Amino acid sequence: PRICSKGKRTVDLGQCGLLGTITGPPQCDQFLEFSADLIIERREGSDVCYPGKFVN
Amino acid sequence: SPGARTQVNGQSGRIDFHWLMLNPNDTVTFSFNGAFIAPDRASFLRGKSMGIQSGV
Amino acid sequence: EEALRQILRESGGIDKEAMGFTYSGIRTNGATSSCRRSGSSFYAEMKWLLSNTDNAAFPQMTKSYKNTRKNPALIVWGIHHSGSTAEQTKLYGSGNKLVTVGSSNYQQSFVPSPGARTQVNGQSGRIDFHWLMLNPNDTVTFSFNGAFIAPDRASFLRGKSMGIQSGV
Amino acid sequence: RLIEKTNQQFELIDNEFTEVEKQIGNVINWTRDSITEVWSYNAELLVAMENQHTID
Ligand SMILES: *[C@@H]1O[C@H](CO)[C@@H](O[C@@H]2O[C@H](CO)[C@@H](O)[C@H](O)[C@H]2NC(C)=O)[C@H](O)[C@H]1NC(C)=O
Ligand SMILES: *[C@@H]1O[C@H](CO)[C@@H](O)[C@H](O)[C@H]1NC(C)=O
Ligand SMILES: *[C@@H]1O[C@H](CO)[C@@H](O)[C@H](O)[C@H]1NC(C)=O
Repeated sequence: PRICSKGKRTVDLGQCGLLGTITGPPQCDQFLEFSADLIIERREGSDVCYPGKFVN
Repeated sequence: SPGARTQVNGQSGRIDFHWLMLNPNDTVTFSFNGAFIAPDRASFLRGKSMGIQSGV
Repeated sequence: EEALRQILRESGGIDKEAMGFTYSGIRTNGATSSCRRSGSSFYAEMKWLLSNTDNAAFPQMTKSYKNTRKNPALIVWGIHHSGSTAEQTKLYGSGNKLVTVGSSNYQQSFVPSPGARTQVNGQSGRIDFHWLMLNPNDTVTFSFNGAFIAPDRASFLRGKSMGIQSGV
Repeated sequence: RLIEKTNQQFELIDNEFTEVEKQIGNVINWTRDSITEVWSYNAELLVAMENQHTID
């Protein structure tokens, strides 16, 4: 019941989304230049801080 | 398109992010008259990896 | 249309809840010869919004609907493209028209395009219908300047089912 | 022969947290149901074959 990751780099995006890593909200300040072999998205992650969305 | 919308996060205005994948040598041009959110920095892919979604 | 057809195939039926949407000053009946319940009529579930008289100004209005049930809502509105720019000045008056639809996860802009088309059912003007699937508690906002076909009632899914196509 | 699993790497094609367009989502769901029907039939057939061949 927990994500097994040994020897592979892992980024846990708590409160951050994958699309937020490009635009950079305050919730995604740590992962602006992130690097990993395994990326984990959470349900709590929000992509935008000002109301909006990503086309495609 | 200026118009009244529902209130999310205390702001009625909304924002759309659009993306392109530029080619190893291609020139992108941004001729705008306003309502433009310019990128500060580009984004470049690093390698390969996988992406998962979980809550554990 | 195909995604909405797939939704309505596994709809199991549709439940209608009255979207209030009171309008002041402007007419809201609508009349066309091609669409006949008896004499001249429009869609039963959609309301055509015209000016009070011909060649008159259309006031800008914002109408909002709130979702109160625990199931997703189906909201279908319409955008009218006139058969000519003279017909658009006759129905809605002069000036550019803009319809803005707002939601938590939906936003889209519509501009009507007056132009001559081929004659289908005796009418040169044409109508688009656009749809969204509202969330168990999302507020949809319809800020329009004209060329808007407002829904009379929402649509709510009932259960599960299947949809087939046959001629027997 | 049987215990060894695949080396093919599969990605996410559906966001569980946020829904995909409903046309390509229905196409993806139909394809996944057809694929798992094929694999379930192959699994039942393989188990029956190897049990019968072991007894014989
Ligand atoms: C495709 O199938 C998935 C299930 O495999 C559907 O996802 C479920 O959607 C319902 C709402 O309709 C949720 O209550 C479930 O929690 C979802 N399950 C999972 C595992 O995510 C999905 O809706 C289907 N897509 C379409 C377009 O019908
Ligand atoms: C390639 O990049 C250079 C400068 O970085 C630019 O001047 C040139 O126009 C680019 N070429 C193309 C084909 O876009
Ligand atoms: C959600 O439902 C409540 C039920 O009381 C309603 O008052 C509200 O306006 C609805 N809309 C929102 C805030 O999404």
